[PDB]
Amino acid sequence: QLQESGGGLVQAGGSLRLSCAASGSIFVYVPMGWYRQAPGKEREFVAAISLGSNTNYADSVKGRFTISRDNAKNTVYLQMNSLKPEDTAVYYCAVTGLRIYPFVYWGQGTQVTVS
Amino acid sequence: QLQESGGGLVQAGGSLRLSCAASGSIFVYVPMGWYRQAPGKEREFVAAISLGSNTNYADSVKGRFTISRDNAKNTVYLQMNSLKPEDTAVYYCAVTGLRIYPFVYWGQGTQVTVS
Amino acid sequence: PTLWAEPGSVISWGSPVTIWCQGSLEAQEYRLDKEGSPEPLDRKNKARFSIPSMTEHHAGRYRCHYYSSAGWSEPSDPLELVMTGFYNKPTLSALPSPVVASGGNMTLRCGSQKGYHHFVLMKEGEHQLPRTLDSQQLHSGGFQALFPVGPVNPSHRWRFTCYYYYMNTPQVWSHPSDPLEILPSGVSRKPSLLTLQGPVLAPGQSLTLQCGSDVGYDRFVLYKEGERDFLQRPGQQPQAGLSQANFTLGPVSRSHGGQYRCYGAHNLSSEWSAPSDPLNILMAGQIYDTVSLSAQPGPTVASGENVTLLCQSWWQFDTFLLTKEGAAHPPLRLRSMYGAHKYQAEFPMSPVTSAHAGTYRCYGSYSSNPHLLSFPSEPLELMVSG
Amino acid sequence: PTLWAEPGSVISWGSPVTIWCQGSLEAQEYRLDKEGSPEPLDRKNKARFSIPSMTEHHAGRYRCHYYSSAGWSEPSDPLELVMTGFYNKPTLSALPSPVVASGGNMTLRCGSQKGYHHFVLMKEGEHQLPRTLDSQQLHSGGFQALFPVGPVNPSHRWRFTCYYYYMNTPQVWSHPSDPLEILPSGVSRKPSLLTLQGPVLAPGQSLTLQCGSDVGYDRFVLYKEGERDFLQRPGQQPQAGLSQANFTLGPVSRSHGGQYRCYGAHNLSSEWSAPSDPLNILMAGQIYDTVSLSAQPGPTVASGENVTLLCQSWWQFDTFLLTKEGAAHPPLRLRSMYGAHKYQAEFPMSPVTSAHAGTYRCYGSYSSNPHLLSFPSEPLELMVSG
Repeated sequence: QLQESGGGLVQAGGSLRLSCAASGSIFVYVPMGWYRQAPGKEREFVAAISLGSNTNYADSVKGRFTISRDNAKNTVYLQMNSLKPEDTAVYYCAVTGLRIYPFVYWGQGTQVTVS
Repeated sequence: QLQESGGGLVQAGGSLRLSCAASGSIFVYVPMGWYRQAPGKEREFVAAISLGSNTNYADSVKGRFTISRDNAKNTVYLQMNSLKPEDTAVYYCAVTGLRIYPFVYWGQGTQVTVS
Repeated sequence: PTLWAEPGSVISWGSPVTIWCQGSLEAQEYRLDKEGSPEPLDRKNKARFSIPSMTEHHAGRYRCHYYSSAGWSEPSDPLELVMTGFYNKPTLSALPSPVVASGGNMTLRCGSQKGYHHFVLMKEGEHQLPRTLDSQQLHSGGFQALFPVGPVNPSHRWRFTCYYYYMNTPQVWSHPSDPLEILPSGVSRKPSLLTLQGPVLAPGQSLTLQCGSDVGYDRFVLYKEGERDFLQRPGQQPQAGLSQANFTLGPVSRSHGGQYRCYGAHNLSSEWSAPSDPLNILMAGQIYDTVSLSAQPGPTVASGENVTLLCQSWWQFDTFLLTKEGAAHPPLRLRSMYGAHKYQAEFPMSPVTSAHAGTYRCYGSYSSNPHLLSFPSEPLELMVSG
Repeated sequence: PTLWAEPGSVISWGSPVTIWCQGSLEAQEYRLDKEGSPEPLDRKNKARFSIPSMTEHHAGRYRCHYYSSAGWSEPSDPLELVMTGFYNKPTLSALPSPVVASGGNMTLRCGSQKGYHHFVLMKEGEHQLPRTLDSQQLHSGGFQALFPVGPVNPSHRWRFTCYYYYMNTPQVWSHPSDPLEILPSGVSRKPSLLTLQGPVLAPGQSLTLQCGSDVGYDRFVLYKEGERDFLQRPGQQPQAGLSQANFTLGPVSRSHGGQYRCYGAHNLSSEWSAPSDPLNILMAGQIYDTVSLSAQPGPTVASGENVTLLCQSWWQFDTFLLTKEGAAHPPLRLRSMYGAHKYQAEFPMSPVTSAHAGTYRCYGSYSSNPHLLSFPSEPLELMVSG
């Protein structure tokens, strides 16, 4: 289904890059991006990009994260810069905009422990 | 799908018992049994039993092998007695009589090396 | 001469069945001949031909002859001794719905992946004769037969079971399908269907649906659109002439979102009332696409000004639903329009009064299942002042 | 005033498109207004409004106004600039078959798992207008629309493409379906379809089907029943008036078992001939249920005796097929009968002549796919003597 990469942890002000590769179906026409859990919280929205190369960014990471997509290999990239301590979370690769059940395809998850 | 048991090997005149358990679909109404390959040969028929407790036996093992079925657990048993050296083969558990494609469900196989 | 079976002509696998024959009150010995396969068969103007366990060798056509002093008599009426339970059961469903008007037709669908020859539809009753149809290959794989049923008169219950068999063994049938009941709905006064919970239900909440009648219905049936079966509860009458029933659906999942109606019937009648007004159950937190809510002028406004609430999304939702906290009526649905790189709906509150103040949330949904909603937007406080 | 697009009104995602407007040969400046979203738009009685890359923001209705000396003119005819390629493509199939008679109707089916609002059917041509249908929910999941097509006149080719879109963006369509061609079949002399291989084909064998005509057809089309598309080869004419084509199907798999017909057409005609006589391709070794063959009296018999060949199985096959080694005609099929705990068919060879001697094999099959056979039985030698 979905395979993630680029996990790990760094100190404040560091930089990490996330990767997500898609397989098993047609994913060229739907947005791809990242949601994140948190200790004691729920999955918020982080970033997404669709076919028209339009990007969506949460206000908490606006102008600090950069998402990019490779339409050839069905692979998306997240460029996290200026990592604040409140970014410590488990980021989930997501395929959204399915318009039908289950409405989402999730990745197994990756750990980011910016402290 | 199908899980086999009771493999191994014995000398001439020995006795082995094969087991096959079924899972994944409805297997109550179809015959269950064993086919066997051979070095340099094809899969022949060995034995089968159906819902009505009717048994089918190949002429090469007639009166020497006994098949039995447990309708509760979808599990079949083969009672091989008087093992001749030409019984050395790889026995496959089979669900036959599907009436539709793929017409068969095979087991991964077990090794019998009567020598 | 006559030939029959006491338990019936349709016998499940491995169960006793007894065949009886009747002559002219005077005969030396009866004989039984299965059509084709068995020549002989043997086992007070009656003879008993018992079968301790019914097997596929006993399924077929049977005839009886009683030998009198003048010779052999005429052949008996052939008896079709059918065995069932030899194959996996088919599926059975009503095409529009199990709810049909009083009178009027509908279609039942037998279905299996192996029933490529024939399907049998049996109706529950005393002397009901089965109906057979040729199987049809489906484009997506599998086989089906469509049985016309009707007119459905409200004089008795309508329950059906599906079977299939193959051409080489016409008297060996599959396991029976799960029974399906058909409810004839009349023009009697409709019940009232109310929900005890809010407009939008969060996953895990408890839901209780409540029917009620002022004509004193004894039974209540709750049906959700697009389902195979229905629910059924008896009606409680603490006060005569006002009955009610509660349908506790437990913790709600996505399968609880849909359109609901309920019907009532009297004690000795098989006719049901008119449907209630439909009740729609919405389930939030099913779609992870985000929606947001904002007042176009601003949260704090003065009375008499033009105020518009705007629910928008980066995802291409089909409709938006605006929910006010404390409001018991269903949310207001509006289709979405494409704007400046967003999809949005405008909820006009112009002119704004002091009754519009409160907490508002908005949801998105797709038309494939308009009862499964997204997560609620961040609450917006609409402040009004004179 | 008029408005049009040079490449066309249907533009794939990310490809150039140019919009041209025409005034009254005298105007100071043209203006373009997209319906709803875009207020302004700007970019020799013509004006050029180029779009280097087509995106979903450019899809919609367009109108044109030319400003003369007397004021603004009348609104132009609206232009639908449709973008395609925004969603996964639907499926498109012919309901009975892509082969239809010359004249006469047929049904095409659009299909997708997400197209729950509308489907579009486009026919290949010059000024063909698309047809829109409402989507229908299927019982097994998914959505479809059934388009009536006809009468199919043999004056031109018939090729179609399917689309779907959603209500909020009517001018944003999915990726086009794979094109589907419809062949009108007339009453011209049918070709001849011959197979170079034996009656029953073992898996892995090479199969070559051969069409031929004595009226000199230039093209040949081979169609297998139940498929979406067909094959097409040009006809070879070493001698004038006698054409032929070979369809090499390579190593045979189970998908090669079926019923085959082939058609021929002339050089400048879109009408095809009558179908050939059907050719059935049987694939052995697909079912592991065993069959056996035995002569009822015995293998060695004398001429004039009653000889019956019996193919039987412990499994409940639907039919049996008997093949003689060296025989080129199709095998003889007989339905199976239930006997003494076996299923069998009897192949009567009474009275037996000297031409009945040879090697015989029998096969079993089920009616779900009567072209996929079991493994052959052990060969039987029928010996005759005067």
